Amino acid sequence: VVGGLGGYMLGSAMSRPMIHFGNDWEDRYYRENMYRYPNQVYYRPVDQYNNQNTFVHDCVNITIKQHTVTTTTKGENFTETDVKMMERVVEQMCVTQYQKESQAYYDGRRSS
Repeated sequence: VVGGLGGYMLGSAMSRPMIHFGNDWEDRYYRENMYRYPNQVYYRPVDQYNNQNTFVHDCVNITIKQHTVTTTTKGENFTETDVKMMERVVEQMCVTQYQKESQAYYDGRRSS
């Protein structure tokens, strides 16, 4: 019984990028502890938004919202440090989910 998810789907599966955070430790931290974070993101149909940005943001928000709900309360806890890395990983994954969904929904589909 989610409260905040108007039928947001979950993507099929992806891989774990490296995220070049720019701190020497945000990298070393991340590469060690990456096994915690989802290898997936939640989204709505790209076709519903007119623009990538608003949509991919909504994908950051919703993915993390689904975790701070489902994954959390009585499971995991994303500390404030994780929270910042989640936003990094998930945005940089929502742009990938989109490089399928958008272009797949454009190449022989939309026309702008």
